[PDB]
Amino acid sequence: GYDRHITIFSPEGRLYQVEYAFKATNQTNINSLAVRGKDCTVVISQKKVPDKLLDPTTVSYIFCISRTIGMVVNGPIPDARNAALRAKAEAAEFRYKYGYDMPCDVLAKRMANLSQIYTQRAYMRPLGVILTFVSVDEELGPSIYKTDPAGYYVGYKATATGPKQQEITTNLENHFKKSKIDHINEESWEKVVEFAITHMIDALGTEFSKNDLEVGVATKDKFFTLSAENIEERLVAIAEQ
Amino acid sequence: EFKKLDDKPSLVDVHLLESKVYHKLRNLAKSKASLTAARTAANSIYCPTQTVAE
Amino acid sequence: SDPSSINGGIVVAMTGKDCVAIACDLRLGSQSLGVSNKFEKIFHYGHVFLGITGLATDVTTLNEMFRYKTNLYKLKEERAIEPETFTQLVSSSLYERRFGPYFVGPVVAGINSKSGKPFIAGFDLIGCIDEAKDFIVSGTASDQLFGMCESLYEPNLEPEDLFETISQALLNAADRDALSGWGAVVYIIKKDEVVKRYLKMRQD
Amino acid sequence: YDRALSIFSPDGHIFQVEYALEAVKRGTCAVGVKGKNCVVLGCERRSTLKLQDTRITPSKVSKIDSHVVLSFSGLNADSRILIEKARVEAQSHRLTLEDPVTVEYLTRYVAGVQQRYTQSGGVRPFGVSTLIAGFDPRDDEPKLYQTEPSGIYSSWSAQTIGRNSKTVREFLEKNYDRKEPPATVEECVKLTVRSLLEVVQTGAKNIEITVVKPDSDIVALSSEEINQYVTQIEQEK
Amino acid sequence: GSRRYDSRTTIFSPEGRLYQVEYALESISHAGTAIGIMASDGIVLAAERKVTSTLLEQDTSTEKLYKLNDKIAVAVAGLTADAEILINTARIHAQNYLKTYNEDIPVEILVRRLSDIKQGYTQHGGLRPFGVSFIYAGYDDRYGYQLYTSNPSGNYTGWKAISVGANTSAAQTLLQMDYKDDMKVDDAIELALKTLSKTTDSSALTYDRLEFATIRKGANDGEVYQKIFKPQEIKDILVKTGIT
Amino acid sequence: TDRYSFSLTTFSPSGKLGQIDYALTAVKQGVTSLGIKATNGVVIATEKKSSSPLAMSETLSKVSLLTPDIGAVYSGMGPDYRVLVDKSRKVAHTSYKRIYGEYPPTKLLVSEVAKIMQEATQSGGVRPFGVSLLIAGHDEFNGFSLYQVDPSGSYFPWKATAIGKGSVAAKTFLEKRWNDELELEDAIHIALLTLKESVEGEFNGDTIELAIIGDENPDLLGYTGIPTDKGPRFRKLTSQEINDRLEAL
Amino acid sequence: TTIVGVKFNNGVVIAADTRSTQGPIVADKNCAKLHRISPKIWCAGAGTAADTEAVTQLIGSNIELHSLYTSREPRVVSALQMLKQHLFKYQGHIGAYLIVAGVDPTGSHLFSIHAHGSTDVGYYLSLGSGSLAAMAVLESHWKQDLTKEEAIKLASDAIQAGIWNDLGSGSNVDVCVMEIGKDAEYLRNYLTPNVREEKQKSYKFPRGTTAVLKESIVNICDIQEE
Repeated sequence: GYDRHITIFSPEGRLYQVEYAFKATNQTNINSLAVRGKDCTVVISQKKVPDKLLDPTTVSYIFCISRTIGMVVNGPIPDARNAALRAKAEAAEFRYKYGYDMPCDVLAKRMANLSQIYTQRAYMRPLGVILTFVSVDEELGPSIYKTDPAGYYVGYKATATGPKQQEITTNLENHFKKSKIDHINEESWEKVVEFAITHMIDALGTEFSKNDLEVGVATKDKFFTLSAENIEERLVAIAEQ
Repeated sequence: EFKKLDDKPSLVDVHLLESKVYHKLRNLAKSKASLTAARTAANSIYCPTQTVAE
Repeated sequence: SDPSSINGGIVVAMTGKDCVAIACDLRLGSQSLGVSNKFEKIFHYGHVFLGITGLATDVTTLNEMFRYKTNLYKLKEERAIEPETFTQLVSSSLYERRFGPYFVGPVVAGINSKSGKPFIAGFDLIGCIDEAKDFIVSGTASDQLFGMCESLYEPNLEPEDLFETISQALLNAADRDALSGWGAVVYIIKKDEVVKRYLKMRQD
Repeated sequence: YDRALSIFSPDGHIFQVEYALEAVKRGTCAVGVKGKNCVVLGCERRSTLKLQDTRITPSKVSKIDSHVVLSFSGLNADSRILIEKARVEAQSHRLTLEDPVTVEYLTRYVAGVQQRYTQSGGVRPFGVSTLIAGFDPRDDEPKLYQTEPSGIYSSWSAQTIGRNSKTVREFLEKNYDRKEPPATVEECVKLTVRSLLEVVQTGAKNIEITVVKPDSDIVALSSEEINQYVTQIEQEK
Repeated sequence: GSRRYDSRTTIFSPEGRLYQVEYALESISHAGTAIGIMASDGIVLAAERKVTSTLLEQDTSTEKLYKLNDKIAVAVAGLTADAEILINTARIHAQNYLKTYNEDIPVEILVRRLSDIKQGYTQHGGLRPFGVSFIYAGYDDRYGYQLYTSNPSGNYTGWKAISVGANTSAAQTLLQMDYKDDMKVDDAIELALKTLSKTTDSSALTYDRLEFATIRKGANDGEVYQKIFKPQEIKDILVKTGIT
Repeated sequence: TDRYSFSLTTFSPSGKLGQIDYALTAVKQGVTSLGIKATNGVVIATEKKSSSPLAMSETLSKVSLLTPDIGAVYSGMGPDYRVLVDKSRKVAHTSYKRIYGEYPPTKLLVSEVAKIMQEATQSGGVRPFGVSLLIAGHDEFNGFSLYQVDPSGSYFPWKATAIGKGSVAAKTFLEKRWNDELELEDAIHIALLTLKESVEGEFNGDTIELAIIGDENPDLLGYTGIPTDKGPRFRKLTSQEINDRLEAL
Repeated sequence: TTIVGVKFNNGVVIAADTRSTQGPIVADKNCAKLHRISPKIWCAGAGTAADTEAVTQLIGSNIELHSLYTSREPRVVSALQMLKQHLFKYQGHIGAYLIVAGVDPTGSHLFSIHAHGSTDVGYYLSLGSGSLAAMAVLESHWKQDLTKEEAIKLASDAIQAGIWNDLGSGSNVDVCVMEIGKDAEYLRNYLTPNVREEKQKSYKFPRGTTAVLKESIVNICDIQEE
């Protein structure tokens, strides 16, 4: 009856309403690749704009939730904004009541808990976005925590998201198999961008441009994004590798 | 006497030893029969491992 | 003037060794008139004994309040309350009315029956947990008691000796107090038995 | 909550009010007959069952006021809620207006409890109909009212509700006259015993009789008293 | 929206009958047997658990027997989960009565209060009622020992001997033949065990699956001692009455 | 508007509350967990699993601390435990650490979390948490205790029990392996060996999560020079420690 | 009481005394008033005893939850902030005077809070009644950066001058030395300046020196047996 139309349990014990949320985040066809450097965390994501009449600069999916913590969104942009707004509010609040800015771990856990509550309520629809939170914390180092629409999250050595993310997994797996460590041993953050772009080309078979890329880098104690001019320096630097 | 008090891993061994004795008496009808008794009292595979090997 | 000193009266509690003893007076009046010698100040829950001094309305309202809570503990846990958790409980429930505060001094006295260990604690107003293991004094003639109490006492007593000391401390404080001198009760509290002994006292 | 459990029907009805009245039909039978000097409410008890202590088992007649009695038919869960609200109201009248409540006032009050949940959503009406009877202070006029879960009330010279109310009512057409009620208290009492002995039967075990006499005189006639009345009617008949 | 997924859960049927209450009585028939017998010196409450296992600790369990107040305990027959709410409501209510009148709650008052909650839930809110039936053993000064059954609709009925839960009919019929008003607590203990051996919810009745409790005025000075017997004290009485 | 107050959990005509039966299915889809009560400690154990090889399982906890002396472990849904662990810690503080100044008894804590379950099956807009919890602990008034919290809103004490997809088999394992006297050391060795048959992947100490409510550790006390207080009786075992107990099989 | 706190390189020391006062009346000879927000965040309380204890207990719960969400040791600054807000919403009605000292993986800190919500920084903070007296000793003999061996002596000497020049302080000096890399050492009774000198008599009497009107057993050590 309503075991697939609201968030109540079925005879299977599996919530069909929740499953549908994960079947809408891959329909925007945005891939992400996120790697932990030795001093940084770099995340690159697709930014396919097929129109002359959309301004590509304002088409974005990397939202700065703290000054140190970036968030990259795979899935629909209404739900992205709502989850960004809520996350920013909480991160500010944490500074206010605990006297230091919210960790990546706990910010992930907080959105995770709200996602469960949104699938507890039968009239509230969960936010159907996969959120990757990249940072460099001083108590956790370079970190990636990835929350999902259900309310599950875990840490990561590296992670990918999108429909074609299995291909990305193959590259990352080889990289950390050979190195025998959970991060990239590269001490320049710029070259971790260069590496990330290389494996994106390998995985998807797609040759990238500066207007198909959007790059976020968390270094120690600051988060910035590269502009398309800076991303072009990296694309020229692939030829110099 | 301990048919009444049978659940013991210790009383599986009774049935096994009994098999080993009927074996050496060269009758394998009652050895088999007392193999079969041991099997019932170790319906369990959670009886001590040494017993199981035997 | 202050709510506490209108209704006055005194409570002494003293540890023994493998015993405790709490004592009070039965006098309770308003102003200078003594009303009754038919109200005792000491109540009990399981093996903890509570004497409570100060304003009368808040004596009897906290009597019921304490009772209510220790009913919930007894039935829930299926064991009696320990004198040390009766203390935190007394403290918390005083400090909820922070504003319009209670106008009493609860004294907790018992024996933790899982070490045989003697236990006393004091209170005034909104909280404040007074650790002693000698004596606890309370009431408006707390100064008469505190003097008597230090001098008489000697570390460790048998119950037989403890009756003389604690009584003697109550006896001379109560008749140098205007608001005590009608009646007195002394509970000698063993962990095998409780002997309650009414004292004869001179008229104040 | 405000999601309708009472909603208008295309028949000009609400379904649950119709259902409510069938819930009272399945209930036990209460008869009301008023004399010229008494009200008598006798009711069927389900005390046939063994291993039952009737001292601690609820009665089917509960006094709300010193001179106002209430009997009920339908659900027994529902009825107690009406009996509690009625009592609280009765003491309120003494507080602010003085005097106990009139019978008519209580009749209107119980009716207004049913009324509220008929119109509002998120609530179902009760399945309980009452016979409210008694005297007013400084009055020897017997009052016999019936309230029903519709939210309507009506006065009656005699009335019956509960199971086989049609059968008892038909009996009362010939055994009760509008012009002439039972002259004495005793003939009123025996008439109510006589009406119960149709359907209820089965000794004085299941037969109850409560008599209220003018200005707060409530006496309940025990089974022994009832047995005497039953035997006389049986022999005469 | 909101009205879309509601089916009007609590309403009358054409017979007048409340769907959820009818359904509730079925789920109490799933739950184990609980019997109460009122002696002329106490009340015996005896219940057979709806769960037993060799890994289940049943030696600290008191999953059916719960004390509401010092003179009133209940046995439970129905959903344990649902019952837990009413049990702590009862404790609050009894303590509230003690706070305001400085007198112990009569058995009638406490039962009536719980009954009102159950009625209320079908009356408004669309709430399911509590699907439990309790047998209240209680002492009061005025009516002495009082025995009561409550049903999930929210109505209470007095008794002398009664059974709820599984095998209500079978237990009742045996009680009718054996019950007498000259019975003592001693006699009532023996009757309860025998009735449970004929209404057993498997093929065996054991001490470890028996919860047992009395309220006896045999405590000195006319005082009432509630004793909830441990399973090894039940075992002692199991050999006494000759069940084993 | 809102009009969700009609209970989602309701009686069926064949009896039983339908919604919690559904929720119990989800517990037997989840990971397997078990708990053995020894006479000198309690051990609780569960299996760590991952949906990616690039997921870290050292950032993944499925045994969590409620109070220093009482730990919990689940089987069921990940999300539903995630929210409910926080609420368990919170009610432990509000109802016994601000009233009686100490950590609650194991009996007390279990009851309170069963009320949180109960009221998530009462009223609309809330369906149950689809987890069963084993809450092992130690209090000073009843010693060691092992409980099992049901999605029903009830609990049961056990001598040894298991929950999860492989519960039925695991409890038959513990039935012969339990005895009146046991050691905590041997309890661990049983628990790992049983969870060997309920793990289909790796069986390292990095992928097997083990925690004891053994005895106090005064190095986890965080302070010294108070002899009255006793350190955390709970102690989660690091991966290396778990590997030592794997060699002790 | 009075509270000294000494921040130095290796850790932080916090010291306060055990004498309980209720007005000019000395309620207790011994009663410690060093409280634990966290294992590693010890504070001590001055001013009204009940207003310090009641809020270290309450935020003591909050910070424990906070710790259980991060799965890491709580920061020092967290405790201060929790207190600041709580005092401010009553408008300085609560009379908590706390010195919050602590070690954590960020390092040693020492802060103070006043009843109204004011928070100050320092390398040496002092508060309470004997603030004035404790400070005097400190400022001659101190240099920046000291060892715990040097500091515990220094801390301690300052609480003494609260005993002999202020009456609101007295009795034994209790100290908690919270070191980096170690658990915190609550060295209770480091210094006992004074005890009560032993008198010449015992005032132990035979029975009957107390006058008795009757006696009767009242038990609650059983709930009555059959």
